[PDB]
Amino acid sequence: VTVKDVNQQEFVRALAAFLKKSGKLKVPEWVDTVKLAKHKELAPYDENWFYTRAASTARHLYLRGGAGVGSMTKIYGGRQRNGVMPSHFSRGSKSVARRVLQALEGLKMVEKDQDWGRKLTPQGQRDLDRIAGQVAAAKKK
Amino acid sequence: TPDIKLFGKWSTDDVQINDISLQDYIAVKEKYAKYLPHSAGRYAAKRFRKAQCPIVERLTNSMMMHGRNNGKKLMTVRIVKHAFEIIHLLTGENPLQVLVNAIINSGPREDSTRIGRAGTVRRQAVDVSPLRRVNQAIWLLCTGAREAAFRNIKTIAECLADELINAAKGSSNSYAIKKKDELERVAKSNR
Amino acid sequence: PEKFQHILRVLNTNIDGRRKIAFAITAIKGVGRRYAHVVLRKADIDLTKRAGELTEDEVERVITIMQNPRQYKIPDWFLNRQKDVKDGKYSQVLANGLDNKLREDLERLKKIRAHRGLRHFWGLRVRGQHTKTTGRR
Amino acid sequence: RDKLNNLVLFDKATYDKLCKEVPNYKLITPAVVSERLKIRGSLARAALQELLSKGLIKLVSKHRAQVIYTRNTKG
Amino acid sequence: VEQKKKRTFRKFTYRGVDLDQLLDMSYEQLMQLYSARQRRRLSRGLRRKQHSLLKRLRKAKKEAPPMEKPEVVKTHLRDMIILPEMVGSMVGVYNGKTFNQVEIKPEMIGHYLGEFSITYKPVKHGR
Amino acid sequence: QQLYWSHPRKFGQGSRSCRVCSNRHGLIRKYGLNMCRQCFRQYAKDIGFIKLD
RNA sequence: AGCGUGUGCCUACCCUACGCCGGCAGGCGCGGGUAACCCGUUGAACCCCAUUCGUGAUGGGGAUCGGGGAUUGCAAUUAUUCCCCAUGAACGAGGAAUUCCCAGUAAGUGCGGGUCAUAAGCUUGCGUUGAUUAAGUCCCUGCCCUUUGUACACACCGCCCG
Repeated sequence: VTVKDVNQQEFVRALAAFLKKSGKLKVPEWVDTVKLAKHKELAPYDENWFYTRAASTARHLYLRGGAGVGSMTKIYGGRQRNGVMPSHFSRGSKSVARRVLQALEGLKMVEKDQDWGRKLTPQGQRDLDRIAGQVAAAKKK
Repeated sequence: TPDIKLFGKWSTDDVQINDISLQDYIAVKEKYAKYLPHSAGRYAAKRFRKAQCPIVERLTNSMMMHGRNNGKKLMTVRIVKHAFEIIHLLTGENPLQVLVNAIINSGPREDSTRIGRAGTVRRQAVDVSPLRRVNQAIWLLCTGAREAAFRNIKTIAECLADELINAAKGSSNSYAIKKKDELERVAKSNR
Repeated sequence: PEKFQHILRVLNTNIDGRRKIAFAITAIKGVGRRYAHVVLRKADIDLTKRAGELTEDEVERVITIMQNPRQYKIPDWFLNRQKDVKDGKYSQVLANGLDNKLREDLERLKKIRAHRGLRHFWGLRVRGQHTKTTGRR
Repeated sequence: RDKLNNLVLFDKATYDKLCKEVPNYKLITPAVVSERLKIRGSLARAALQELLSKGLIKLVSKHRAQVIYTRNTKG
Repeated sequence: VEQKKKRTFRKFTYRGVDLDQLLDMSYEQLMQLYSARQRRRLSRGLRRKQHSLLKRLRKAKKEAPPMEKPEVVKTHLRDMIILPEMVGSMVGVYNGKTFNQVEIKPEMIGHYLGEFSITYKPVKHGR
Repeated sequence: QQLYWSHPRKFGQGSRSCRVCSNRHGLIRKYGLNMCRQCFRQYAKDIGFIKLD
């Protein structure tokens, strides 16, 4: 495994947990309260979820040259039920993603990229690749 | 895959349309085994062509009904793949054989048409073509499974298996079997 | 596993116990779903269960949070009554007390004789909507 | 009709019913457990995942949408 | 309206703030609190311009005897926001054809003049 | 001089017309043409808008 | 993913990536772009999926109303609109009737353009996912083909007896 080698769900699942063990990520004190998207029906069932998003994002950046919060809000953004009106896109929160981006920096997984947008760092690039291997290794099944 | 072209994982060979005449708008694969109940499929242009279409897929298509469910083939393919698995658990066999059997057993042989009849319009007993027999059967079973599934906890894959199995050996438990007997009973009077 | 309660009361409403807590709570006037969902998360409960389950302990704990939400990392924007006016509150009205304040507010602008008030009094509409074709029955 | 009311918490005796029955059925899903007992559906679920323990029941597909379980692994 | 009890006795706090306190700031410090729509209107209104009106209010507040109500002050500014400076005055509030006359109680605060002069007429189905 | 005589004209239907005919209704504002539809129908040949399909 | 779109404009003004603050709504600082250069490998949405729910108008549904946050505008009160909470309706499949339709077609599903300061439940295309079903005929309906009848000819929505 390149991270590209591992399936997205298991990769994210494994990394997100690894982050949880590490114990040092950092977390707008909120996260209990927050929905994550105006579109959103209820907050996240796994109140633990902050880690999962972080993993998801780290993987998301590693794939691509550089990305920023607006893109993430939309990615997270689902369809919002206008009620009487037909449903439409609504890019998902900007505080969570930003905080995610800021926090990741602390670990050095990602760093400000040139010309705007955060890019993965070689430190992160190394870190993701390492867990990617661990996941591949676990088993067949 | 290279040895024999099985179904999701089921063999086309050795399934025999146990019913002369029907033979052949039920399309298994007197060579045609594939892999998946999904295809680009252009059946519509010609009147006949539909017969070519694998019966499995034909059944899958009928599955995606009701305005909301239109165009959800992926959903149907998923349901069909599950149903075959449930059917198999229930009787071994080829669930595809089970499917074929239900289809053979359900097509109304005889039917009725609303002949003008002057006034008190009476209805004329007429025999029914094999294309119709196939077409009608697949509806009946699908409408049967869909109707049952709707207010119950049970899933379409399950209700489909139940409709298919009961029909394969015509239990008459099935909605479809009861419907077919009703249509036929009507055909006989009138005459 | 275990059992008990069916049928528990919190502050002046009867709450079906069979039901899931988050949903179970939402009988209480002023507890909508987004509410009750966040209150419970605050209140430490295994989210995974039925209102009929849980302890008398956890219950007071839900109520305590429910009527002092601000004091528990619940933001004000989550709240029913921001900016009171009469006291310049923030607040989150609850239970029988929502019907109450609803009455107040309607009275307020009926005293003042404002057109909205008048509308409520005749039992028409107060947002700008056309009244020619609908709300007829 | 069809009004369904469900026992939503374990009653001992209903715990016994579960392990001393379900080996009876060839098909078990959420619905089966619900109809044949009077299980919540929510507490059906938890009984399925538990049953798959080291199984009374055996997985043949748990499609997101659906578990589909068979009888245990007898003769 | 000056001394122990005399007149006073209707109270009303706006936003935790008291009318004693209310009546003593600057409209500035009032809109600061909470109201948000009214405050933006006055800021943007601004430059502001119902200037003369506000002087017409104080004027007739003066000339009013010493006990009661007095004469009133007319206007077409439906979009005006009631602020403590106004309270106790009497406003002729136009609706299209009529000027409805309204004393502004402290409760109204933050509301728009238009909300107290109904334009339309209830209506009729039977009658 | 007559301070009297105008209220905002910056935006809305009232801020624009037909360069051809004054009409403040059914106005084509795309590509900066600013012709009312009725006129644009009559002048679309001389502007260079031709029927193809 | 695709049709399309933009400022530097007949007279006031653009599309906006990216940092920060805010739960949101949004606020704020930048910097490019007369564009096949930039927004935008339009990283859309259905969908697919690992969970929860469990057949309860319930978590289906989102009406009505209350309070509150913000955006457009000089001015929004008669809600321009948006959000946040709360209040959480009818509706559990639709009688008499009746529209439209043959292959990327019906249907689901998002997007962009027009309106536009602000405002989409609209219209007007576009791609995406994509069936069932006649494969014909003149019965009903509508219109034109002969032959035929006609006191009709403002033509049957027409002109005959007490």
